[PDB]
Amino acid sequence: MFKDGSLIPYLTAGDPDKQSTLNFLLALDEYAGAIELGIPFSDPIADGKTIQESHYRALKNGFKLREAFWIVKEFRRHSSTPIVLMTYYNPIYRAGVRNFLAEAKASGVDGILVVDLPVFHAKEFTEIAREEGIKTVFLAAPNTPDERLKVIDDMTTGFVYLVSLYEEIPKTAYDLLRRAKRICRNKVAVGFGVSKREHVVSLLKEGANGVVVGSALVKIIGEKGREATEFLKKKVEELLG
Amino acid sequence: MFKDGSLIPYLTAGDPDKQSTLNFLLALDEYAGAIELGIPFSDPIADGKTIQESHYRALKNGFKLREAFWIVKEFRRHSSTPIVLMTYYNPIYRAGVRNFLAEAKASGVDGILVVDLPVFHAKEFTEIAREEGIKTVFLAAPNTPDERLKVIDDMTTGFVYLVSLYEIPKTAYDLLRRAKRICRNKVAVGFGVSKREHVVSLLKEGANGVVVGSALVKIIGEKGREATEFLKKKVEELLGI
Amino acid sequence: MWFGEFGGQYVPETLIEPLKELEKAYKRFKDDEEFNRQLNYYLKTWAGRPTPLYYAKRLTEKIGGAKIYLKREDLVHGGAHKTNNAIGQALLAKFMGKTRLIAETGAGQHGVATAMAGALLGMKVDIYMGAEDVERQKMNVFRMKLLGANVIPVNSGSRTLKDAINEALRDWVATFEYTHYLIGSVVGPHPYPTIVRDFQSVIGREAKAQILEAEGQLPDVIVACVGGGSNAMGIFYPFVNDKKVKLVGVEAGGKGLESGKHSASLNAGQVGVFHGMLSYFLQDEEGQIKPTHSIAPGLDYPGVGPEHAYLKKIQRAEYVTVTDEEALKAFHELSRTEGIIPALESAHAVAYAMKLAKEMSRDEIIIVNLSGRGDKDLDIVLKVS
Amino acid sequence: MWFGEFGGQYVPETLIEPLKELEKAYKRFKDDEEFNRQLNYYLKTWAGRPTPLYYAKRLTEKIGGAKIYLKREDLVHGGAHKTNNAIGQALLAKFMGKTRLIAETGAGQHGVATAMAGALLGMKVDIYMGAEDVERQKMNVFRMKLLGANVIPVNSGSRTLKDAINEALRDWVATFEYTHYLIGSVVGPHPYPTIVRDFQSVIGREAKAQILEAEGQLPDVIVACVGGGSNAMGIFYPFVNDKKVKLVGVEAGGKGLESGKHSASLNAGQVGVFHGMLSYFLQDEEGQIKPTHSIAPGLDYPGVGPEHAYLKKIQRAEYVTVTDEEALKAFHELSRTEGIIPALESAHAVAYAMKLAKEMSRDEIIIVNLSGRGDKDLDIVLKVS
Ligand SMILES: *Cc1c(COP(=O)(O)O)cnc(C)c1O
Ligand SMILES: *Cc1c(COP(=O)(O)O)cnc(C)c1O
Repeated sequence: MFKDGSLIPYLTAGDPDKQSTLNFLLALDEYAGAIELGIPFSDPIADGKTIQESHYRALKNGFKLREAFWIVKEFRRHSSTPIVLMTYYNPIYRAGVRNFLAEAKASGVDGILVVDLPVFHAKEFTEIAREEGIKTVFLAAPNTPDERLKVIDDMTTGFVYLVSLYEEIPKTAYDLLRRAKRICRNKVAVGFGVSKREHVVSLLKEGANGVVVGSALVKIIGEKGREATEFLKKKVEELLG
Repeated sequence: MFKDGSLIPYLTAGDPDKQSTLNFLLALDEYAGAIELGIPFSDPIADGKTIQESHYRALKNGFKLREAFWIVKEFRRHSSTPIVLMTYYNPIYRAGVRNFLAEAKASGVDGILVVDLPVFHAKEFTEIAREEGIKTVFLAAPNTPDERLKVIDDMTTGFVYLVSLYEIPKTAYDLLRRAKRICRNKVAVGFGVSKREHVVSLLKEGANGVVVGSALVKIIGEKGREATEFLKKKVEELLGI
Repeated sequence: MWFGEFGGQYVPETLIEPLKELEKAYKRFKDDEEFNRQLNYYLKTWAGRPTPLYYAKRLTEKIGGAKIYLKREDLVHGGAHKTNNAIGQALLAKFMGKTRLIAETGAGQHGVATAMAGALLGMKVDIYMGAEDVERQKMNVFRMKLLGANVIPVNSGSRTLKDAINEALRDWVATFEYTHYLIGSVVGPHPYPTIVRDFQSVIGREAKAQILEAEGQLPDVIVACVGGGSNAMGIFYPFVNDKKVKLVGVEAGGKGLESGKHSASLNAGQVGVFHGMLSYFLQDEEGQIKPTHSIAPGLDYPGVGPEHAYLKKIQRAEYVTVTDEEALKAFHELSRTEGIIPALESAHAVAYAMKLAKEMSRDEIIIVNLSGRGDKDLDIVLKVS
Repeated sequence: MWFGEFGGQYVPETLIEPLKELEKAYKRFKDDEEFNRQLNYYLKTWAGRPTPLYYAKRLTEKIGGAKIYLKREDLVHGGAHKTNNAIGQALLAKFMGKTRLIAETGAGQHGVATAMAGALLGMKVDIYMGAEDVERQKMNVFRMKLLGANVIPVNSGSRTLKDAINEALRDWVATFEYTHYLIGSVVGPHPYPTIVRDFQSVIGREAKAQILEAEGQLPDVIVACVGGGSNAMGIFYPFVNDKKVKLVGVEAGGKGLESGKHSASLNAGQVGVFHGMLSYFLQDEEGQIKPTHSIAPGLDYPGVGPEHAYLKKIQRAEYVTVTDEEALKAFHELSRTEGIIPALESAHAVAYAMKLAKEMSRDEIIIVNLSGRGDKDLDIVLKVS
């Protein structure tokens, strides 16, 4: 749901505050082909230390679900860049699948990824998602069998999100990408923990439709807080070359 | 083996040192009709706190069995007052019944009391004691049946030693009453005399002898080497002179 | 993966393969004759099973109510029912051909249990523990090290249990090929909630046979404390189809339900999806996990097993709560009256069973699950009291 | 009252009546059907008997010698065989119509065991303890208080065990009418040495039946640690007439027999008469008691039961020693290898059995008496190691 060769940034909504997130989005917009926005959760599961910490920060500063939608809606006043909402199932469950998907669509959200909702358990979700005009994003890992890979692809209407088991990109991660391109009909975005230009280049070269950059960025947002804007651009710039 | 109405002092040999014991003996000699000398043991059994502590003192200052015999022998150079040795069985067992009794006799000891040697187990002892010229002293308590009391008397060649279960207890007087009414031997009482009235009342009730140990060793514990004078003052109080 | 509407397998795709494989293994060994033969072998000669069913003659008469029996799980090797599950999963892991066991721990109880089983079966044991807890648990850490396991302190985040859990998960995703992740209670994604329950059903089975032998009939009530709910599920299960038998779970009321200082997930939480399961959790106004409290460590959990949520729903089991003060009283009472020092977790069940017994007739029967000994809680108690 | 030339009733006349009466009571109840019925009842439902006989498969193979079995007394309620004797004497005291139990304690183990039994049978429990030890045993004192007993600190003399013993004796002489004096080991004047042994014979009986069931034959050797000698006597006794069976007692070698820092009474003491019995004691050149040492508290005693002196004499049993270092090694080894943390006292038997096993054939059988769990010794160990 994004142009090939696109760089996809990831940010945790409300880190350090709802305003700052909107600022970071606007500042990076020009370099991104799509943006992933994460909704803070109290209990992320094996989400990775850097990102895991951003969740705590966001919630410590009193983040609230509506503030997420606000950021997306406000961002929509300036850009149309695809926005993929990333959240755990609890918030959407607690609010009603259709109700959540509806509010999301209305806020200007294009796609959604429910982190802790198994493929074989998302039948009804993908169904209401379609009816609400929201594209689905499911992820796959190196330990994902070619069997499930197909099923994941068959339910994805946005793009398959490939992630690695754990800054040289693991041999195991490239193998996932290889199989993915060789099996999926959807576009494939990779989140292998890119930190230097060579990664982006090598990954695109290997068939990655998109390359996600989250840790590298949220790490800076954690060190610079409200004053991260400039450093984020500098880093993004480095990655696009 | 002592004149009726006699006051019998008790001291722990070697408390605080072998010399001091000889001194205390000589100083009290004139008021005593007989003297009980105790041989320090590492494990006295229900011997009573005041006396129990004297044992520890004596041993802490490095007391040694021969030093006991030395005190007796040295005392014999001045007095002939009957000396009754009081010890636990281990020392005499460790040395040989006959061997111990022999050395005791030779040191000028008149009688002996083996604190932890049951009457029904002292057959051979009383036998060798006779052959070695040592008088036997056995004790009886309030809980001692009239049956054993007789047996105790039948084996005593020195005098039956009456002791209380713990104002002299009513229970203690009852022991004395029965004792006089049953024993052929003289009876000495160790009921924890501490004031003149006790001595008087006890003699009055038929006590051939009244033992005074705690009252004295308590002073020896508070005055150490300088106890001599205070001991006499206390003995004098008890004799009413 | 379900108990009514509850349960599930809500986890990232990275955890699906390991889980799916665990499901397969459990299926082929769940009833393998050889597997159970060994499981019973260790449970018997090493763990000490069966545990006796004791009649608190003196305590029941002091109350003048119903008769009170205690399932003495405090006597199993280790001092807690947790050992049942440890041996089970460790053996299963061995049959699966794994060579390493990993788990995380807060108080250290699960840590030790895992360490012991690993030692018994000769497996490498790595235990994750927040640096915070490592400092607080001097003696438990030492115990784990004595047993041959190596405790890995985690300093990321709050340096507590939550941070240790994530470290464990990350570890498993990368090493699941030869490493098994030992969950300590009937919680988490499928197939754990049910596997753990199965390895604890022995408690109920033994207790059933035992009470029949002593009273010639089934009990009127069965009371057990509920943290995650594994000891409660273990003794409840075998009696689930015996309609006469009333089941009661006791959650930590802490300092009073009306003070936010508790862990009564079933008696005050809303359904939600956390730790890979759809169950009851003490949630925030915004669907975020709330802080919990309880004098008994093992009861200090914001969630609860899916199977208990299901039993509560269909009203097959009744769940209540007891305060720190009440549990603490039962702690002293059981000690002075029956000469048995219970774990603070267990003291909660003892406490409720005591007041419940008072409202019943002298011919009725109550069986309380004494999940563990209280040696571990002397400091806690010695401090407050 | 004699075991060969050893034993006896060497005490002041003031203790004779209480002793004589205890002899009578023990005679009428020793075999009273009702008495034993209750004794077995508590032993089973409260204490947890029987204890399993565990095969240390991994440890025996690591050594490549004989097979090693462990009598798990570490699993009885309380964590030590001491509980067997506590229940026995307390029950006997109750049948005698007594209402109060008194005892003295150093480490606190006997104190706690007594306190638990008293609580179980509803008796007043007063425990004498040197003020020195009271300070050193924070947690055990608290345990005793939790169990309803009141610990009486003695400050006379060295404020240690010896001073507490005398306080207990004095107490008994005055209150023996309604108070029973609970001795903790096969020592002291008659009838204690033998009464205590009788209450511990269960260990051997169970083990015999158990080893027959597992191996179809009696063991080649039985190894147990010896302090006073009650757990050793308890497991030895039933095998005394089975000539095939070798009996081995392990005393505390402390820092080496050649350093005076030990407690090997049988392996280095002279016969004598102390604490009311004629047995072996670590004596002075002048027949005075010498100071003893051992890393394991329960093994730190200058004397030993008369019955062991007798067995040594007639050469029916062989007694050896193990150093603090060796026992300490076994402590760690058993923990890492079999997942069982033993008490330091027990670790001595484990240690010797280990080296003894190496010199035997793979088809031979050794049974080691694991007298207690090592939870109590974590501090001791954690410190040195
Ligand atoms: C940990 C613990 C518990 C609570 O956990 P459940 O899973 O609810 O059983 C209860 N009792 C003891 C003794 C424990 O150690
Ligand atoms: C006290 C104790 C001992 C030693 O005493 P015995 O009377 O010789 O048995 C041995 N093992 C344990 C575990 C103890 O607690």
